[PDB]
Amino acid sequence: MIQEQTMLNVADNSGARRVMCIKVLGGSHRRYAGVGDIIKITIKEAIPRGKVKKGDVLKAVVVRTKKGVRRPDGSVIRFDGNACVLLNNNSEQPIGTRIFGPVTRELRSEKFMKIISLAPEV
Amino acid sequence: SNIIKQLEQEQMKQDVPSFRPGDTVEVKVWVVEGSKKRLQAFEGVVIAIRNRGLHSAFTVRKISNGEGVERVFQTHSPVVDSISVKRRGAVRKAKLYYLRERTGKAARIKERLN
Amino acid sequence: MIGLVGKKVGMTRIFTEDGVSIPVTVIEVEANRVTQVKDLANDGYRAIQVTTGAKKANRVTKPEAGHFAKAGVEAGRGLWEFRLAEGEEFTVGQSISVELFADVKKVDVTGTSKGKGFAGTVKRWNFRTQDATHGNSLSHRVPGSIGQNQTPGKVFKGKKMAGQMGNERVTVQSLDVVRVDAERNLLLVKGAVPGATGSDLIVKPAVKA
Amino acid sequence: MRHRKSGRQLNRNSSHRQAMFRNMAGSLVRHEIIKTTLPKAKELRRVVEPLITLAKTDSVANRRLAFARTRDNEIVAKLFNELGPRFASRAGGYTRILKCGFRAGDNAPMAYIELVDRSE
Amino acid sequence: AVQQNKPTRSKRGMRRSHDALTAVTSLSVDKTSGEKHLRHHITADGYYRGRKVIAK
Amino acid sequence: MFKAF
RNA sequence: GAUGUCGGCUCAUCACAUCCUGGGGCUGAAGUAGGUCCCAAGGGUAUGGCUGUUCGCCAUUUAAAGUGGUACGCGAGCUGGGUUUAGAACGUCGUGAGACAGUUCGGUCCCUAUCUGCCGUGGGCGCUGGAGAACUGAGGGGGGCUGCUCCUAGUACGAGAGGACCGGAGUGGACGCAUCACUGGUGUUCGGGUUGUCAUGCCAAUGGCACUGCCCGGUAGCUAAAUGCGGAAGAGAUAAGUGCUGAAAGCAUCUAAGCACGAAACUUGCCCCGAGAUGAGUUCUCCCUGACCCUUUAAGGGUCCUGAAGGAACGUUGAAGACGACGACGUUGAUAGGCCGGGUGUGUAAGCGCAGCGAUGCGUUGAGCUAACCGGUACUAAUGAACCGUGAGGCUUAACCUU
RNA sequence: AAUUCCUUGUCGGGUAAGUUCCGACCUGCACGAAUGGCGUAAUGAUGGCCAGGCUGUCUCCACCCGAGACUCAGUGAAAUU
RNA sequence: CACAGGUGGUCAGGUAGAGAAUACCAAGGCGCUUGAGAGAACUCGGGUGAAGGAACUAGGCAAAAUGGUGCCGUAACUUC
RNA sequence: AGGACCGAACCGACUAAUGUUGAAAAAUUAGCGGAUGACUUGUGGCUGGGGGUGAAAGGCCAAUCAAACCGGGAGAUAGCU
Ligand SMILES: [Mg+2]
Ligand SMILES: [Mg+2]
Ligand SMILES: [Mg+2]
Ligand SMILES: [Mg+2]
Ligand SMILES: [Mg+2]
Ligand SMILES: [Mg+2]
Ligand SMILES: [Mg+2]
Ligand SMILES: [Mg+2]
Ligand SMILES: [Mg+2]
Ligand SMILES: [Mg+2]
Ligand SMILES: [Mg+2]
Ligand SMILES: [Mg+2]
Ligand SMILES: [Mg+2]
Ligand SMILES: [Mg+2]
Ligand SMILES: [Mg+2]
Ligand SMILES: [Mg+2]
Ligand SMILES: [Mg+2]
Ligand SMILES: [Mg+2]
Ligand SMILES: [Mg+2]
Ligand SMILES: [Mg+2]
Ligand SMILES: [Mg+2]
Ligand SMILES: [Mg+2]
Ligand SMILES: [Mg+2]
Ligand SMILES: [Mg+2]
Ligand SMILES: [Mg+2]
Ligand SMILES: [Mg+2]
Ligand SMILES: [Mg+2]
Ligand SMILES: [Mg+2]
Ligand SMILES: [Mg+2]
Ligand SMILES: [Mg+2]
Ligand SMILES: [Mg+2]
Ligand SMILES: [Mg+2]
Ligand SMILES: [Mg+2]
Repeated sequence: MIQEQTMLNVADNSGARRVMCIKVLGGSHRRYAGVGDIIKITIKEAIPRGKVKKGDVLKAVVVRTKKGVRRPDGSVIRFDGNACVLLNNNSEQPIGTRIFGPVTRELRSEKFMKIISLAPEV
Repeated sequence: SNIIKQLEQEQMKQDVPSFRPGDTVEVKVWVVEGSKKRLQAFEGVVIAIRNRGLHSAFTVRKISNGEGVERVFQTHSPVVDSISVKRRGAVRKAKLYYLRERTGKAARIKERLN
Repeated sequence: MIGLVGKKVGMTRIFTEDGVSIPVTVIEVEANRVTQVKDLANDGYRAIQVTTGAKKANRVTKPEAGHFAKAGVEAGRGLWEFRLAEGEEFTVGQSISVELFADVKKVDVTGTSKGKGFAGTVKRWNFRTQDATHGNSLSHRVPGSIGQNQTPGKVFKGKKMAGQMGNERVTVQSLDVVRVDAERNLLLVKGAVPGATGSDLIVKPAVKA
Repeated sequence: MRHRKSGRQLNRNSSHRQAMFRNMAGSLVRHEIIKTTLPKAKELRRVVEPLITLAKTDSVANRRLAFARTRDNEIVAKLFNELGPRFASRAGGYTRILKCGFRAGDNAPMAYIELVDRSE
Repeated sequence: AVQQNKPTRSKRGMRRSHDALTAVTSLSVDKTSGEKHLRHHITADGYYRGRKVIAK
Repeated sequence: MFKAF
């Protein structure tokens, strides 16, 4: 469950360290963004000489959440923190060339094949 | 509730091994990637177990690639193929939620040498 | 189409080879005996009245006992009626089992919902609560305004207000029939249904189709 | 809501409620018949009767358990020495409640609660 | 918060129409003691269902 | 007592 | 001899001069996407930064973030930031007291609801013998939103770029209903750890108090963040509109006669209430088959005998409940408690022994304890009765059964 | 600016977005030198603004423990009319 | 008013504590002059909370949070 | 040493909630300020109404203050209701 003002870590090497969600896209009065949901974010902290800079407004896909993900059999997968992967604003493609930490299988879609291929785990 | 008991009983797994909280358990879970089926291992520390007959479940915690992960396995679900106890831990509590605040040396669990 | 009267045994989980978990409500549908048949010439509509279960004969009233004796049936928990279609026909004393739904994929389940008693507007109508701080005085979850001053000078009919919640007839539509087990008089339907465990339940084929 | 809940609050807090029944339980054991309000008598069954069952088998651990729930060695001795042996054959239902009208002071409904084997 | 007109004798009477008390339907008689008592209640001298449950 | 200046 | 302001909050309701969705006519309408006009009010019709602000600007969304009425809706519902009491200061005006839709800092928001209205829930009586059930449905209410992806099809169209109508499928947002099987919350009524102190003679072991002393977990129940379902198809009559045939008016003409099509509007379809529907309905069972007496001799009154079906009361109670009500049960009995077994939760009790100087560890031992849960069991309490309710049910006419 | 009407002046900083805030400019409607001017360490239940921590303030409320509300018995008001 | 108000001196036990704070107690004195049930909305006083963490609001109002001893260490600006 | 520091008694009254026919005609609860001083407090005394007193709010002078209270002029006057 990611809302506005939620702080998320960055699971890619795009240069951003943590970001602020400023809008949950995909509907009207939509308030929760789970794993695999595109969110509009603003970079709050970034490393120097990165490909993104503080204050940039982009969009990202949630890949890990504390609330976890529900499986068809009822099993739940949870993570110690919330993470997201920054995506190009126009083409919605990942900016970083690597993915950090485990990834969840709800991203098994045509547009997120890049993330899974680079995912260290599943 | 005799009817409910019988309905659940006929679909309970009989090969479930005996394990306790603090035990390092490796679980084989069926995973499908396209048409082909596959097995992947999720090894971690059992931090919580609920016994509810067919609805029994247990929580396994592990640190993968620097990120802590917790999986709540439905023990009787066909998705989980097998359960194996790699190590036996000695703890005084049924639930080990306090391990969420610890890592590295502080998260060590003493082995149970009965 | 005709339905049957069952009892809510409870809720249960059904596993499948593919690894999916199906939440199912277990409904016990014993033999439904036809106690009376309604005819157009005599009653003005076509329907069958059926009874299910059994009750102690000591507490059966004389007029109730006489009605069951007419159809040669043992007194049940109660009496329910089902409307008949054009081709349907039944006879007094006939027994209908859970196999009727063997060829049915979706069903309609109706029953009395759990009684919440006197409920406030927040619970009953999902009214938004007012500020818990910032000067609020004894108005944290009160309904608030209920009118528009002199022009109407009244409260309109149907205004949402606190009152009795639940304990009323409720119908849930298009519930999948996971399994029909005739040998034990059981009917497993995906999802939850109104009422607490052991409450009377009426199951009909899905009218919505 | 109060669905499938047990235990009367009796317009008291948990600490006061627990202490009151501890005293009342000892009174019923000390005096085999006592007079109290009907709702209080109904709750007293769920406290005194388990003590009698606990006294069915005599042991140091059981006596200490009885002491922790009564905090009066006189009652503990009474339960294990007399009440326990007397109710050795009864499968529950060690107490009986009889209604005795209403209290004059506040019109509260009153009822006697007594051990079933008070006959002498 | 307060009335704009004085309610009448009539309005007071109708409100009190539901205030009437109901007398006890009947008093049970002990099988042996023979005196009247409330049903499911002991008698004056401690009898109930024919047994002297209370000594006094 | 409210006021309307 | 008082009708309390702006804005916010909560809760709304109506209009249609329609913002989105729906149906159309023109288009300087190729397609996609627009422009303009007509019909349409069923549903839906952003979160934030700044500001007391409405407004407005800006950021990012959305199918769209409609315009208005309702005392510029709503303070006996909340707020009191702005204006508009008394304090104080700035600029400014005045010799001065003081003044300023100039600006600054601070500054008591009372009311237990009689009536109307509304949301719930009962009592009485009626419905023409009484009683127990199941119904018909006049009428009324609820519900009516919509995105994206895929196929059709890279087809129609277009030089290209670009890119469909019409029909299908899948999966979402918001909203609504139900429920706890699952994932979780709560769980001061279940276990365990621990600080200070007091007490049970003391050790050991326990209890009281300190917010449940502070904490860690947790049964049932309730519950959402949890997981099931819902909006519709179809039908009838239509709006704008498009037509067929066709005269008045030899032609033409959708219209005058006569036919056809046509939208989230309308009447139905789906869900709930519903015979106080006084127009009080229908169907099926159950119960009552005695004496007399009086005159104001009539739907008359009264005594005796009788007390049915059924109801109520009382008692044990409920996943029913403010109280009523409603459901279960009362010995020919599992209604509640206890009891027995089991399952849960907590996590190896106490006692004793063994190691250690000791704290402590180990064995007995996954032990002990275990609330509301599950399957059982008359051990306790649900009494033999009393009480209410009667004794064949008006007149008139019609059609039958008849003598 | 406790002073600026025009005015949310203009530029810069902070924010994804700042009528407030900070820095600067001077076009001071209508600052100004003991009815004191400009600075100032420390101090302030003082005014404005930002950040970390923190959380039911909020998204969006859920459950629980108590005192009322509700029922019974006793006593028994009030404004208003 | 048998009113949660106001009213100056003197006496000053135990354990923990720096303490006349605070907690539990001694001597001593009390349970506050309506009770009994129920366990609805709502109000009051509190406890807990998934994910987020000021998005609330005129304003972080209120809550939450920090909290003690030693020792290490501690910037600008300073009238030192 | 200190109108020094932290903090009870003690003296104050910044915030919130409750209460507002209140328990109370100004309080309660949780926080809050000072707490060796321009401190606080007991008993007694002095200042009297166009006067007192006032670290100055037109504050206070017996629940009354832009001129106290009591009695009198007095049946002031009222083109008003
Ligand atoms: Mg107030
Ligand atoms: Mg409040
Ligand atoms: Mg009003
Ligand atoms: Mg009118
Ligand atoms: Mg009480
Ligand atoms: Mg306590
Ligand atoms: Mg007037
Ligand atoms: Mg319609
Ligand atoms: Mg706005
Ligand atoms: Mg207005
Ligand atoms: Mg103000
Ligand atoms: Mg002034
Ligand atoms: Mg003015
Ligand atoms: Mg000891
Ligand atoms: Mg801010
Ligand atoms: Mg400036
Ligand atoms: Mg000046
Ligand atoms: Mg000061
Ligand atoms: Mg009373
Ligand atoms: Mg008193
Ligand atoms: Mg003290
Ligand atoms: Mg309560
Ligand atoms: Mg939380
Ligand atoms: Mg806001
Ligand atoms: Mg605060
Ligand atoms: Mg606090
Ligand atoms: Mg000092
Ligand atoms: Mg105070
Ligand atoms: Mg101090
Ligand atoms: Mg002044
Ligand atoms: Mg005074
Ligand atoms: Mg004169
Ligand atoms: Mg005069």
